Amino acid sequence: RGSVFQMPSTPVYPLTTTKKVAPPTALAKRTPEQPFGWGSPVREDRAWRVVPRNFIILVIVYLSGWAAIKTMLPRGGSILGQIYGGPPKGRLI
Amino acid sequence: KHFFTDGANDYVTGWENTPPLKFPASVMKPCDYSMTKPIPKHWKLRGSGIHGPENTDLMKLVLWNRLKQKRPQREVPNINYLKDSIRLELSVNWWLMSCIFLWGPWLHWGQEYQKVHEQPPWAMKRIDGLRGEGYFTWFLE
Amino acid sequence: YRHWHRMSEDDWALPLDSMPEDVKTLMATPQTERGFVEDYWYNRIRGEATLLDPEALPSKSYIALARDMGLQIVDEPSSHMMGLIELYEYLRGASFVGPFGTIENPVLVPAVGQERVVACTGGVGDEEHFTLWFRCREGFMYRCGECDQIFMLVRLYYEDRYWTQTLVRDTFMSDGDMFDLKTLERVHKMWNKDEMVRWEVGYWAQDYVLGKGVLPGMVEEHTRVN
Amino acid sequence: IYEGQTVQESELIPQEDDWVIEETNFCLGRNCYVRFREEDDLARRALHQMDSQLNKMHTRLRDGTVIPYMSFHPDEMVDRPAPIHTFSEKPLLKWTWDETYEEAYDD
Amino acid sequence: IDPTKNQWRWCVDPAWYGGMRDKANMDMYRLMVYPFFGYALLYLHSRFKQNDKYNVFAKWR
Amino acid sequence: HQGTKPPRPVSLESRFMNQRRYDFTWMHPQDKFCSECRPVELECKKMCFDRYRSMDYRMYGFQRPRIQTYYSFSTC
Amino acid sequence: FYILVNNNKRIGIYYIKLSIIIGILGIVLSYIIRVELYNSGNRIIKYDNVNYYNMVITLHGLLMIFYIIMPGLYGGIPLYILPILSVITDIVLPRINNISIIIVLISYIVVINSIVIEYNIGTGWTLYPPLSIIGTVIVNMILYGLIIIGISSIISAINFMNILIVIDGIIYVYIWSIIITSVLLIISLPILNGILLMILSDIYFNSIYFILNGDVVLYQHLFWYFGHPEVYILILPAFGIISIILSVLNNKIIFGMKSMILAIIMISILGSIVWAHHIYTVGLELDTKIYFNNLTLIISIPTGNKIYNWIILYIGSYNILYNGYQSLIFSIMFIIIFIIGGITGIIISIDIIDIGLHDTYYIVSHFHYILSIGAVISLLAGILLLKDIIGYYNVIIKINKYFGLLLFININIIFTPQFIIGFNVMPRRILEYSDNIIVWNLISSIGSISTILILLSIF
Amino acid sequence: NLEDHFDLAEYMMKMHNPMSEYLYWIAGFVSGLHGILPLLHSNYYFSGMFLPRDNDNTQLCDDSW
Amino acid sequence: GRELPEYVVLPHNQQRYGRDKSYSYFTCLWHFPKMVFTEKWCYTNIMWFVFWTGFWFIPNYIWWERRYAYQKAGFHWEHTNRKLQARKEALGMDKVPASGMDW
Amino acid sequence: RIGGPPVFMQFPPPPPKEYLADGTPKTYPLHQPVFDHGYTWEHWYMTNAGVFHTVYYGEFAK
Ligand SMILES: CCCCCCCCCCCCCCCCCC(=O)OC[C@H](COP(=O)([O-])OCC(O)COP(=O)([O-])OC[C@@H](COC(=O)CCCCCCCCCCCCCCCCC)OC(=O)CCCCCCCCCCCCCCCCC)OC(=O)CCCCCCCCCCCCCCCCC
Ligand SMILES: CCCCCCCCCCCCCCCCCC(=O)OC[C@H](COP(=O)([O-])OCC(O)COP(=O)([O-])OC[C@@H](COC(=O)CCCCCCCCCCCCCCCCC)OC(=O)CCCCCCCCCCCCCCCCC)OC(=O)CCCCCCCCCCCCCCCCC
Ligand SMILES: CCCCCCCCCCCCCCCCCC(=O)OC[C@H](COP(=O)([O-])OCC(O)COP(=O)([O-])OC[C@@H](COC(=O)CCCCCCCCCCCCCCCCC)OC(=O)CCCCCCCCCCCCCCCCC)OC(=O)CCCCCCCCCCCCCCCCC
Ligand SMILES: CCCCCCCCCCCCCCCCCC(=O)OC[C@H](COP(=O)([O-])OCC(O)COP(=O)([O-])OC[C@@H](COC(=O)CCCCCCCCCCCCCCCCC)OC(=O)CCCCCCCCCCCCCCCCC)OC(=O)CCCCCCCCCCCCCCCCC
Ligand code: HEA
Ligand code: HEA
Ligand SMILES: CCCCCCCC/C=C\CCCCCCCC(=O)OC[C@H](COP(=O)(O)OCCN)OC(=O)CCCCCCC/C=C/CCCCCCCC
Ligand SMILES: CCCCCCCC/C=C\CCCCCCCC(=O)O[C@H](COC(=O)CCCCCCC/C=C/CCCCCCCC)COP(=O)(O)OCCN
Ligand SMILES: [O-][O-]
Ligand SMILES: [Cu+2]
Ligand SMILES: [K+]
Ligand SMILES: [Zn+2]
Repeated sequence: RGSVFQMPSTPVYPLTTTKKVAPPTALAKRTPEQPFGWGSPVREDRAWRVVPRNFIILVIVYLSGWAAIKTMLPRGGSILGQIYGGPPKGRLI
Repeated sequence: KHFFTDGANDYVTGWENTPPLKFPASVMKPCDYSMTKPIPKHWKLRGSGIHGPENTDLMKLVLWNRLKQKRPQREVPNINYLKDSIRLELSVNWWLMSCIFLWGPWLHWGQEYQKVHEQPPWAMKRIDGLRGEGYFTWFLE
Repeated sequence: YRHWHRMSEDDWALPLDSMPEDVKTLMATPQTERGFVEDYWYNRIRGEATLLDPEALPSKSYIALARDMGLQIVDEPSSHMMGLIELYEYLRGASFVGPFGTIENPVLVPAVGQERVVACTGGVGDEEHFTLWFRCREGFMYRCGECDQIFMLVRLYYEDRYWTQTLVRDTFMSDGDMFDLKTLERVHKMWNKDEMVRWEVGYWAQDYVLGKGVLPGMVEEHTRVN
Repeated sequence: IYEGQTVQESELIPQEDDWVIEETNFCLGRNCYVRFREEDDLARRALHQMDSQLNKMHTRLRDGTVIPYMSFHPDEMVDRPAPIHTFSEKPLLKWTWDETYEEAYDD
Repeated sequence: IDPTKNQWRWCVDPAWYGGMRDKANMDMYRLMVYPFFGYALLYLHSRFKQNDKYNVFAKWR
Repeated sequence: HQGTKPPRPVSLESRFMNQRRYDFTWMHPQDKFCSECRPVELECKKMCFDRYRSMDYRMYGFQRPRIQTYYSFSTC
Repeated sequence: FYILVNNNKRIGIYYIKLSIIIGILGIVLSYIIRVELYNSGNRIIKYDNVNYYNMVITLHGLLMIFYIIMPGLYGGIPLYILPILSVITDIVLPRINNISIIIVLISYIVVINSIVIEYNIGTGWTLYPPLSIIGTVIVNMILYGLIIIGISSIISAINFMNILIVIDGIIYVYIWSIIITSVLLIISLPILNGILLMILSDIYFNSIYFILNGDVVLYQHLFWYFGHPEVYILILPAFGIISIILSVLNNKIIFGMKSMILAIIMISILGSIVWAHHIYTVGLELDTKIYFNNLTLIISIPTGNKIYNWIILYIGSYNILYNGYQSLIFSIMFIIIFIIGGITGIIISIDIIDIGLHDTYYIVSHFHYILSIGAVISLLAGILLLKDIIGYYNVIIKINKYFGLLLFININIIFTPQFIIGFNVMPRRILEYSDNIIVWNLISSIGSISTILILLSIF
Repeated sequence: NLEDHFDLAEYMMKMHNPMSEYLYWIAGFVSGLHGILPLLHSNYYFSGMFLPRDNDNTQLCDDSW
Repeated sequence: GRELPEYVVLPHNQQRYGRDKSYSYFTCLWHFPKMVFTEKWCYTNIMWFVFWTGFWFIPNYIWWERRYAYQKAGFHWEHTNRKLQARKEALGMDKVPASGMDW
Repeated sequence: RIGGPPVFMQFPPPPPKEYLADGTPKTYPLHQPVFDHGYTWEHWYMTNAGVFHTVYYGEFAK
């Protein structure tokens, strides 16, 4: 609902027009096993699984890419150097 | 005003030392009992006598400072207050206008003159054979 | 007070979602057994039921009217306790200035514990001396060694508890006749008909009495997504 | 500058001819290092220390009023040694003025 | 909404309002204490060696 | 204007000009790239990078003509 | 916990504990000096290792000022009693208070580690360039310590200034001393940081501020612009302690409270605009020298008022009260000692007299009487006054007339001869000297070894 | 709790373990060594002797010892 | 809500603790070393601190020693130059393509 | 503020006292030694105990 200071101009409650069965939380009461939150439906906690998974992937990609550059490409002053820092093609040293 | 001051510009809590002038003195008045007439000797002290909420005016000041925080509509200030609230903003905007429409034209003119005559139009021409633009702010020479 | 922050939204009213869902038991609970949220809604439901019944107000005595709204009638004992509470609260962030203390009228030093640190600055003008700090403990009439000002400690204590607004209410307010749920229903039908709900607390309260989600639109009102 | 409280002549007149200044000793007694008992554990030694505070002592006058331990600064008002949380209740600095309001009195 | 159910505000320090998350963050940095000591000790060795301070006796032997 | 800044006369090394007590290495304490060049002396670094490239050590920059790159602000 | 504690009173103890620990290294460095100066010729430092002596004097000066006395007087006692003298419960910024003491320790570890690992060379505690910028990496390490120490000082100054917002009582004289010291730090520290960065720029970034066509005297102005306020930042907290001790132990209201407060304020204002009396011999303009000399003498006027106000506090106190307490003796000793140090300061304020006495041991004795005796004794006196509140034990210092007498006699033996040596003349920052100055240097050396022995008796 | 009333209650109530004091004194002792040990090390490094003999850098009589 | 007795009788009969015995000025010279070498909690902490400080010192030590030797041998471009010169001698060519590039 | 940190709380009672098997009260470490020597002097000093009081502080040789 939100704050108590926001209200409809005309206070009207809709007469239920559908026959949909009431959701369980709409009729739930406080219980000893659920002292709080009984009015809200249960939801999956994706953050507990996605955060550590995504972090590991990024670290693996970050480290693996860094290792590959320093091994496959020739020695250079910086990463950009090792990619584009070579002499022009056909320039013998 | 931008800066917060406990005494005058107290927007964090909204506390005001005195009530609004709208209220009649009978309804509410500033907390001033300096003019209280001498107490008769036969009167006896019941309360603490300590400055605080036992005094009616202070109690009403505390009550109003809490209950004024909800009001149906805005208490519109006059244009003088509104001007003062954004005095810096308006003045900085006019300063930007001055830079574009006053400084810009004559600065452009000076550079064009400098191109042709080797020195800005507001500088004495040299006869010493040194090359280059030279100074810009002539009065600081 | 000056040292309090801005009023919160809850300082004015509570959201209806905080109404206890077991209204039938709420209106039968003694005042001493009601918590802060339970007491708030007991007074609001019972108070607004009497105020939204205009035809009965003129015949209702001020004692009964005050009881229905949950307002405490003032008496010298309750007034004394409340007055010292506000004085203690005011002194939390305000200066301590008053008349010179004497044996007949000692300086009152409110405290919750058995001790509070106090300073004596003497009289006015030339009689004012340097601050002399001392520990004001209960049960002694303290006398400044320099100006001979008399101090005394006043303790906000009552039956293993310290004075509070709720404590004063419980000690002195007496529960009246048990609230009748018929009045709730009668006033509910007065101001709530054919989809118009001008008495919304009663509409929710009546719905809880009938269980939950019985009245029109209440199932949709109680269904939330998160 | 401060030169003591002002005194009027009438205030010096005694009600008896044998009145002399009271000879009450303001030496609180003989003290030394606080001596704990080996049997007392940490909690009970704390109680012992709290019962040896000089700033909780006073001298009772002949009229029942007491002149307490007093100090120029509040540093001498906390328990010795200083506890973790000292001023739970704000110390009150008492000022005096001649202003008064009618609500405080009753006729 | 009940005022007496928020006592964790003053019973618990703000740095640990987050429960296990705040404690875990504190515990993680604790694990780095000895790795830091080895790292810091190496820097002292690096400077000590580069200044030829290990050859104090070999210099005059 | 900066993209086509006119060249200026090479500075004559005066009495107190170009004084050095030690090489420039604060940018690269361990690598010590371009120890003789100043931190933003591009022309000196270009010739220094060329030496490193001629020594089989890659370095990034100073290889594309300014008029053949985007955002140069030097095109006719 | 021990490191996580935010309690200001605990942190105050940590400041006192850390200052004593660092004090041992400072005392060791001081002891190395007087042993070497016992007679002409090398005694404990090889001629081929003269660089070490320059490091000893450089660290002795730095550690004692920034790591020992300043934390003790500005960090230790204030963090313990200042929130108590105010009616408030704890310090305004608790977390900042914790990090400040930790910062001081880390900077100390960096400094001492640099002794062990880096080559040992010295440039004086004033770090005058170009000598400071042509040295080895130990100078770089010392700069990091000072900058790090500067961070702790400024944040601690911010902490004390916030007491004005929350103070629920009267601003006592002691509180004023800390507040004004904080003001001096706020205005002087940023100037110090700026010039120190320039020293780093020359050392580490190939800057040329301190080579030909760059005025080296530029450093002296900016450094001493902070340098002299620093000495006044050290002493002002000591003045606050003396005011409390004298009033409390004599049961006498502080006389001329407002005069005392205004004297502290006046000293800070004057102390911020007299820095160039450290630069008399560099060849400043005639009018410039006259200005600084004239304003430097004016600092005695407010400082004199405080001295006299202190004297009347002790005069007339009850005879029945025992006057042999160590705290009272130290407070009285401070007045006697400070007058000696201040008077010699006025003598060397006259620039023509200073021409002969600059960079001589007369200047050493001048600031030792004020700092090594006066400030230390004030810090000792304050700690002794708060012994019951602090609660430390296992020492015999509260009633020990032998310690007070022996300390006073022996410290005077160390530094009185150094005044005489100044006219002889012996330069400062010197390891060898002519054979005809041995007698006075020998007497001071005997004084130094004696003082160290006395410290062992307190335990 | 009564045990938590006083800061550093064990020390103030005179029950603390003496090891805490020993560490404090040891820490101070180690701080002092930072002035003496590098002196000895530096002397040997530049001279080959831990400490000089008094006036060994000046001309000495034949019988001097 | 917890219920506790006014007192408890311990199972053992040893008076382990009490007033500290009178000591001299140099009592610490033997008592302190005794604690270090005789108290379990003392030398266990010392060994724990020494072992782990040294444990993490090794990997840092190995890395720096290799790095330090490499740096003394020359700059990065000097190391590549020597390989380039070795490659030229192997092929006998005066000029050869750079690493990662073909003829 | 309801529910905030109380301005005053009473100390809970101390933990139960400990007795040995034979009934002797258990002692705890106490750093107040009784030094052994032949000196028995007692020095007393009138000490400031605030502004209006004193205390006769004694130092005992033992
Ligand atoms: C079509 C689509 C196509 C898509 C394509 C997508 C492609 C994606 C590719 C992704 C992969 C990228 C890989 C490269 C990443 C960069 C890595 C790197 O080099 O960074 C540093 C790099 C320079 O390094 P470098 O020269 O390349 O490397 C030299 C080597 O390090 C040489 O080594 P060295 O020995 O000289 O170095 C000294 C050594 C020093 O080493 C030592 O001192 C230690 C040695 C012994 C240790 C042994 C163990 C003992 C115990 C040690 C304890 C230590 C701690 C102690 C306590 C504290 C004190 C130390 O230093 C290190 O070891 C360095 C690392 C240290 C650790 C730092 C922390 C890293 C953590 C990362 C992960 C997070 C945590 C994971 C936790 C996991 C938990 C499950 O610097 C910069 O990057 C500077 C520029 C700033 C960033 C610029 C970003 C630009 C982004 C461009 C975006 C383009 C967008 C285009 C859009 C176009 C749209 C059209
Ligand atoms: C030639 C062409 C080129 C020209 C170039 C010019 C370059 C100027 C560079 C300036 C850089 C920017 C600085 C300001 C940035 C913020 C601007 C801003 O927001 O303005 C609008 C805004 C207007 O406020 P408002 O409330 O809307 O006012 C409405 C109306 O204007 C009516 O307002 P109202 O009159 O009703 O009063 C309300 C308002 C009025 O205040 C303002 O509005 C302030 C406006 C200042 C603007 C800047 C003008 C230049 C100031 C020069 C000051 C020189 C100090 C002395 C130096 C001596 C050197 C030897 O009050 C406050 O806001 C209070 C602020 C807190 C003040 C704290 C002062 C601490 C220092 C006190 C003196 C210490 C020395 C004592 C010596 C004696 C000892 C016995 O200003 C603020 O709110 C700013 C306040 C926060 C920043 C304060 C910074 C204080 C710094 C203190 C330094 C102390 C150093 C001491 C040692 C020095 C020697 C060693
Ligand atoms: C037969 C021969 C005949 C020969 C005939 C010859 C004829 C000769 C004619 C000569 C005429 C001379 C006239 C003299 C009398 C003048 C009388 C007069 O009106 O005086 C007052 C008049 C104005 O004063 P006023 O009455 O006080 O102003 C009224 C205000 O409204 C007061 O109200 P307010 O205080 O409320 O004002 C607003 C205020 C309200 O304040 C607030 O809201 C509160 C907060 C204030 C503090 C602000 C803190 C900082 C704010 C941060 C924001 C910054 C934004 C910009 C950021 C920029 C980033 C790059 O806020 C501001 O104003 C400040 C904020 C606005 C933006 C600030 C921008 C930065 C300013 C600082 C830098 C300035 C230098 C820039 C240089 C260029 C760029 C580098 O003064 C002048 O105009 C100055 C006199 C100039 C004399 C020049 C004489 C030499 C030139 C002679 C030329 C002709 C010679 C030709 C040859 C002849 C040969 C024969
Ligand atoms: C200027 C001087 C003259 C001043 C005169 C004026 C003085 C006036 C009075 C001033 C009073 C100020 C206020 C005082 C308030 C005191 C409050 C208090 O007591 O608080 C309680 C506080 C703690 O008591 P608590 O509450 O029971 O704490 C329980 C613990 O938290 C928990 O218990 P726990 O057992 O679990 O504890 C953990 C324990 C765990 O314990 C153990 O495991 C111990 C194991 C035994 C280790 C023993 C050391 C072994 C050393 C071996 C060395 C081998 C060398 C081989 C050489 C070979 C050469 C060939 O420790 C640790 O785990 C960490 C220890 C870290 C700190 C110690 C660091 C030591 C130095 C390390 C140096 C490293 C150098 C590396 C350099 C490398 C460079 C590359 O007390 C202390 O901390 C002791 C304070 C003692 C002084 C009190 C004041 C007395 C009056 C002053 C006396 C004079 C002092 C003179 C200075 C010292 C001279 C040397
Ligand atoms: C706490 C430290 C401290 C304090 C308080 C002072 C206080 C003063 N100092 Fe000091 N000073 C130092 C620390 C201190 N100084 C240090 C460390 C150096 C050397 C830095 C270095 O080179 O490394 C130094 C150096 C120094 C120099 C020489 C700088 C140089 O060329 O090298 C001078 C010159 O005038 C000086 C003057 C003064 C004066 C005039 C005061 C005044 O505040 C003293 C005023 C006090 C009195 C005068 C006594 C009390 C008053 C009266 C008894 C009555 C009135 C008296 C008269 C009117 C004469 N000081
Ligand atoms: C606070 C600062 C301080 C303190 C205490 C001291 C104390 C002492 N100092 Fe000094 N000294 C300086 C600051 C200090 N010094 C400075 C800034 C220089 C100039 C540096 C330079 O040349 O660049 C200097 C220079 C200096 C020199 C000149 C070096 C040279 O030019 O060659 C000498 C020579 O003997 C010397 C000796 C001493 C002696 C013998 C003591 C002491 O032994 C005197 C007696 C003191 C004790 C016996 C110890 C007492 C205990 C404490 C001081 C710690 C107390 C701690 C707490 C209470 C927490 N000092
Ligand atoms: C994802 C990547 C994002 C990157 C981009 C966004 C982030 C940018 C962050 C801010 C960058 C600010 C850089 C500030 C330093 C600029 C350096 C610079 O320009 O210096 C050169 C400039 C002028 O030099 P010349 O070349 O001679 O000019 C001639 C003109 N042709 O000034 C200088 O030389 C002075 C250099 C001062 C550098 C100070 C920067 C701090 C460096 C600290 C190093 C400390 C190392 C020691 C160990 C401690 C480590 C903390
Ligand atoms: C929005 C806030 C802005 C605040 C800005 C504040 C700016 C100032 C901050 C402090 C720095 C002051 C500038 C430094 C001045 C140095 C001048 C100097 O060294 O010059 C002397 C000469 O200087 C003098 O004569 C000394 C004058 C003293 C200047 C002091 C200025 C700063 C004073 C700050 C004190 C604190 C504030 C007091 C406020 C009022 C108190 C009532 C050198 O002379 P010679 O080498 O012989 O050369 C002469 C020609 N060859
Ligand atoms: O510095 O005096
Ligand atoms: Cu100075
Ligand atoms: K010598
Ligand atoms: Zn009084």
